[PDB]
Amino acid sequence: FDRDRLFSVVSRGVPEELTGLLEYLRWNSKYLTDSAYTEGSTGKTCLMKAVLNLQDGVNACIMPLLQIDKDSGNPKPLVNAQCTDEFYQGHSALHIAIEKRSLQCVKLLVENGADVHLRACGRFFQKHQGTCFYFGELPLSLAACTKQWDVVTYLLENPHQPASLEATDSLGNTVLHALVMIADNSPENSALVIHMYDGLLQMGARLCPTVQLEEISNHQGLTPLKLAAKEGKIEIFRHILQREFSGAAAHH
Repeated sequence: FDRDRLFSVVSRGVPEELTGLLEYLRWNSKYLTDSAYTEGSTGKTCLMKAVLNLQDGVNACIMPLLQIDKDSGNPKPLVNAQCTDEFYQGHSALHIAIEKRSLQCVKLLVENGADVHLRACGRFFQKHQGTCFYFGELPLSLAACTKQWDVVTYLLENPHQPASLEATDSLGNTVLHALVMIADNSPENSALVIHMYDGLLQMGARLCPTVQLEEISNHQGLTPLKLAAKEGKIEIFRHILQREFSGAAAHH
């Protein structure tokens, strides 16, 4: 049951065609995370391939793949495999499910042991000069930047592995810093970014009541307010001030 066959089956989404895979793995002491079953250059797995081929948010090969991986006795769970090349380093199936805008797939991955804090940190995902795909590296931060409120709340609230609002990326950026980084003057985008920022804070009020999320400094010692100023994001800067003063006045 070779890699070519496997990648074909999972791309077409026909789980009946996985019959015999488990037995093959078990007879030959192989796992789906082995180099024989990944694309050499990137470490792309059959699970990543499956999530890349969602249709209406689903791929009926996903749960069977997870189940075969578990039954194969794999000590390095397929669900948490990450890309290995310089460009995609750290990208996981969970990241792809979020990129594909599939809450259903997110839930399936999370219920089956997906690590919600894996960092997509390769060059494609870094802050650099010009147009970036920087979203703060973290599944929560990705879901927030791509404006996926239902994914955000699920990541925060799920009983399996809740994502931490305090988690930071390779820059020391929280989701709040990531949002500042993608703020711009698109009136559409700006409103959505600000409402996401507020919704996260409201969630944090309940989920981590004693933590001042807006006081967390990144690797350059910048809070989201100071970052907004530095990056020239005037609208969110003003919003952050307005929040601070309205919050103090409400408490006073």
